[PDB]
Amino acid sequence: DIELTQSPSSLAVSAGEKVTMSCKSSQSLLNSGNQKNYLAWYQQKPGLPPKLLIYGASTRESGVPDRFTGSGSGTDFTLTISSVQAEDLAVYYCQNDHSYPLTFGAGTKLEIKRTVAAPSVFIFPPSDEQLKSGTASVVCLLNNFYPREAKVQWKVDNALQSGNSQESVTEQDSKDSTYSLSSTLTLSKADYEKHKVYACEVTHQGLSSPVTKSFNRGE
Amino acid sequence: EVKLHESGAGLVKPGASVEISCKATGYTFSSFWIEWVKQRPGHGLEWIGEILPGRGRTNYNEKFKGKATFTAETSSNTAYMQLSSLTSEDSAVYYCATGNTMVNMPYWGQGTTVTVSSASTKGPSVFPLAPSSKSTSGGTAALGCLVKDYFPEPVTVSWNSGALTSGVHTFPAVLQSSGLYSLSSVVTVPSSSLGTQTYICNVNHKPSNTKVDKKVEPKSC
Amino acid sequence: GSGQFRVIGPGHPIRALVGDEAELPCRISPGKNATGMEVGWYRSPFSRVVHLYRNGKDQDAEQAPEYRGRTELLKESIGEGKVALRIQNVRFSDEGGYTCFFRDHSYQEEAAVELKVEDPF
Repeated sequence: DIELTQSPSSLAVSAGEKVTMSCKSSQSLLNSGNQKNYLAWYQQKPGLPPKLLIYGASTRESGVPDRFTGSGSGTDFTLTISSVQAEDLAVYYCQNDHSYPLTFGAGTKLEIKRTVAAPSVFIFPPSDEQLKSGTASVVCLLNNFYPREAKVQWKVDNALQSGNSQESVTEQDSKDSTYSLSSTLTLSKADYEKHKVYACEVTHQGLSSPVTKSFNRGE
Repeated sequence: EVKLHESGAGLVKPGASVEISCKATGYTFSSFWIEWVKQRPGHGLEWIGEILPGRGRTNYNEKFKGKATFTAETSSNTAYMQLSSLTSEDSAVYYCATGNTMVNMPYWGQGTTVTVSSASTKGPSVFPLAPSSKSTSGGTAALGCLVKDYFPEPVTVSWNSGALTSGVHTFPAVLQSSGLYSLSSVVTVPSSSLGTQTYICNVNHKPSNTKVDKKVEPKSC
Repeated sequence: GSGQFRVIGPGHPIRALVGDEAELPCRISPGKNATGMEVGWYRSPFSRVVHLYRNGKDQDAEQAPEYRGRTELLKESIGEGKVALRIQNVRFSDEGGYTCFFRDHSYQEEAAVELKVEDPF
């Protein structure tokens, strides 16, 4: 079996910078009849399947932008992106495409770094349909921000909460390279109506001072 | 024009067997090798094997020998894979890829998810996230849906069946302490828009047959 | 835009006297440089591997033991998509159908070939 080692395991660049990815095979990947190195590079964006960028160590698939180039031979290859793009955010895998059993590398994740951008905070009250069902879900949404690290705390009637709300995050935007977080505060209908003021306090680098967005139950 | 599509039960009990199927359209189905690839989050891609529809030829990865089994029926341009004595390790997104005269695996299906667990399937509850004043920032407003208590993944959520795409953030699911998944799908639009625009989130959870269409508007106050 | 080719064989059985040599011809049409391709033969009944050429070399460790040091793949006009399976010290156990094939990446066609081993005496 041939093993493939990708490196860096992940790197961050800004739009327009050159990026170079490593993949080093444990064996030769040369077909003697073609006198060609059978290695492939795939791009995998979040959610969809892998995309094929280059095969034969250095041949571009139809459509793939010329800023993408794969060179190498022997047991060592490299993928280079002349001028990085926002939409280039994804995971890059290299693959022994010549000897069975076929094998892919561990991948090199490519992050897109940028400047700061403060969260567009939005708060959501439990729908009327969910209450009738015993539980209460409150949603505080941080829209399109950067960096990713940011605190989001729930205060009910000014009472800090704990282990009662979980958050989710998105991979970077393919166009502005930003993030969006959803901190969902879950309660009982019992506890939902047993308080008055609900709110979330967001603390981010693009915010001079913590932002708080609230509403009063029953509105 | 060449395109593959995968499908197969998304939830199965340990020590059982699942048969994911791969449908191919746009070519002479019988003369191109079909590849089967496993993939799970904490890992990358795994090659399982391949099969030549028609001839009926097979080539499996040593580690998957006995585990997996391929076959196909020219009658429907469908290639099948049957994994057996399923384990949590067998929990992942399986793909099938095909190729051409110059490349093997340039074409990949959408892949389907499969989770092994002695637990039962749940249909989501879809609770709208109403646009509002406390949801309006600038001439921009945020609305959305809240897909709750479904298991196992995945769910496919869209808005207006496609009449909307930009500004749509569908969050990665999360594991609720109840053992079920939860997800919110938001999309921001013009404060103006809201008054004339039909804003509907199309939720879909095949592992349950669920196909809900929840219209999300401000109110009827 | 389709290197998709049809594989062609004898079209009629191939004859050989016992204990003799045998040559099975196989080619692709349109013909093209089948040097990098994978070419091979299977012994009809249980698909045993008679001979396998891949990545430029004969894969000897990949043929049925019964055929070791008994075959050869004529590669004179392989760049024409032409080759031939040659077999030594023929025996009746060689009588029957064979299957030749070329694999062009994800493409692969085959042709059926048959061998008649006739008895001199």
